[PDB]
Amino acid sequence: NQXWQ
Amino acid sequence: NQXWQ
Amino acid sequence: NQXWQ
Amino acid sequence: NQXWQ
Amino acid sequence: GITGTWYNQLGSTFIVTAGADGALTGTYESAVGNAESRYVLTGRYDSAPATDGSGTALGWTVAWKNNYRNAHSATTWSGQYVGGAEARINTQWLLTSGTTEANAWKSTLVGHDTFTKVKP
Amino acid sequence: AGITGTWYNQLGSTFIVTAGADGALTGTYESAVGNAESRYVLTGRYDSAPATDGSGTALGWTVAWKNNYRNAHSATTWSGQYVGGAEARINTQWLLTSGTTEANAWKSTLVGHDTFTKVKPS
Amino acid sequence: AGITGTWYNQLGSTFIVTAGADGALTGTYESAVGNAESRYVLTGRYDSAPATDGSGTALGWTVAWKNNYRNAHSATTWSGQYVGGAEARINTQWLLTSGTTEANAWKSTLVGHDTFTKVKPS
Amino acid sequence: EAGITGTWYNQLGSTFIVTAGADGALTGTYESAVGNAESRYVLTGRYDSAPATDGSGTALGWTVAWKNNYRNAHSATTWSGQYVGGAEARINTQWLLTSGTTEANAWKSTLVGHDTFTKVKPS
Repeated sequence: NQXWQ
Repeated sequence: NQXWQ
Repeated sequence: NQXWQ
Repeated sequence: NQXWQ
Repeated sequence: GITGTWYNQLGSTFIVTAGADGALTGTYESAVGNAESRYVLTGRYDSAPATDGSGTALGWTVAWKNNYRNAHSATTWSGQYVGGAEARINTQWLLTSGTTEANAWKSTLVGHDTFTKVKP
Repeated sequence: AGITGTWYNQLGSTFIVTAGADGALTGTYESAVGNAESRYVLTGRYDSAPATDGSGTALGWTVAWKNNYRNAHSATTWSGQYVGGAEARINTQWLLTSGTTEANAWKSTLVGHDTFTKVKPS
Repeated sequence: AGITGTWYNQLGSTFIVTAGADGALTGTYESAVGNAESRYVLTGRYDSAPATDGSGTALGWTVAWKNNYRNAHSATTWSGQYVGGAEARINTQWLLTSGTTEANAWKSTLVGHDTFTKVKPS
Repeated sequence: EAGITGTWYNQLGSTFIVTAGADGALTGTYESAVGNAESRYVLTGRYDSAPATDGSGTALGWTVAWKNNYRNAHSATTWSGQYVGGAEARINTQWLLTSGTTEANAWKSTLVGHDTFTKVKPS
C-alpha cells in the first residue's frame, strides 16, 4: 500500500 | 455471500 | 457503538 | 497470540 | 493450481481462472443450483510466488448485482492459496453496503472463508 | 462526476480507475505518487445501479503487489463505497494478505482503512 | 497527559477511562453524549511500559451492549493505540459481534474504525 | 456463567482460563505457549450476561496486552465473538492485534484474524 505494498 | 450476498 | 451499540 | 503475542 | 471450481464451508461455489498475467476471472454462486445467485468476479494473484513453502497471495471482488438481483453491496476476499494433497484457499473478507452517511459506521461486515475443491 | 478518475489518499498513494458499463473496475494503483516503479494492476467490481437516496455506491478492488520490477508476495483488497456530492470520496477498509507458511498464517493479514478524493494533497 | 481521561469521537459518543498502573483499562462508554441510558461498562488492557521514540501505546477494550435499561446482545472490541503530543489521540479499529444462530453467524460481525480525542466537539 | 467459565483451547496451541462474573465481567489469563509461565498474560473483557434464549450465541469480547513480567511486545489483541452454546462447547472469534507504531508505520499497525476455542482440547 506504501512502498512495495 | 449467502442469499443475495 | 451508536444508539444501543 | 502465538509466541510473544 | 488456483484455476478450478472451489467450495467454501457454507456451500457457496467459486469458479475461477488464474491467468498468466496475474488476473483472476470467474463467477461466484452464493447458493448451489440457481443461476439467479451467480455473480461476476475479478481479482488478482501473485503469478510468481515464493518457493520456500509459503502460500500464493490473492484477492477478488464480487459486487452483488446481476441480471436478477441487486443487494447494493460488494465483498472482497483477501487470502492465500495453499497447495498440496488437499489444496485450500484461506481468506478473510469485507462486505461493504452502500449506505447513507448516518449509517456508514455500520456499512461493513467482516468474516473468513476457507475453500477447497471438494464438492459438499 | 463518478468513480472513473484519478484518486489520492493522504499517505502519498494514487490510483487511476475506469468504471465500465458492465460493473468492472480497471486501472492502476501507484503506491508512491510520481514514482512509476510503484505502479501495479488494479481490478475490481462496483454496483452499476446504486440506490438514489444519497447512499454510496458499493465497490471493491484488488492489487497483487507484483509488477515487472518488484514482488512483495502479497495482495491488498479494498472494500468500500463511493459517495457523491461537491467533494466526491471513496471510503474503504482493506485487507493486505502476504503469502506465508502455515506456521505464520495467523499473522498473514493486515487490516486498515483509507479515504480517497480526486484532489491531490498540497 | 495520558490515556486516563474523557474522550470523544466525531459521531457523538464519549467514554471516560482510567489506565491503571497494572495495565488495566476501566471506565464507562456513553453511546450518545448526554444520554445516561446509553452508558455501558468498558474494560480492557494497555501496554503500561510503551516505547519512547514517539510510538503509540497499544491498547484495547470491550463494551458488551447490556446495561440496566437496554440489551443489544452484542459486544464491540476496540483495538488501537494512544498517541501523545499537543492533541493526544486514540486511533482504533473495532469489531462488533452480535449473538446469532449458526445459520446467521457469517453476518455476525461488523468492522470499522474510530479516532478519539479529549477535545469535546463544538 | 458456567458455560463461558473454564479453560479454552485453540488449535494453534494457545489456551486461556476465564471466569464469567454475574456482572458481565470476563477475567482470566491467556497462555500463548504450553507450560511456559513466561507466556502468561492478563485477560479482561465483557460478555452479555442475559443472552437471548432463542438458540443464538452469547456475545463477548476480551483484550490481552502483550506485556507481562518477562516480555513486552508493545501490542495488544482484542477478540470479539460469541459463545455458540449447544452440545459442543465453542467460542468463535475474530481478532485485531494492534502494535504501538510511529506515525509513518501506523498504516500497517494492525493484524486481523480469527480463532475458534473449545473446552475439549483439539487432537
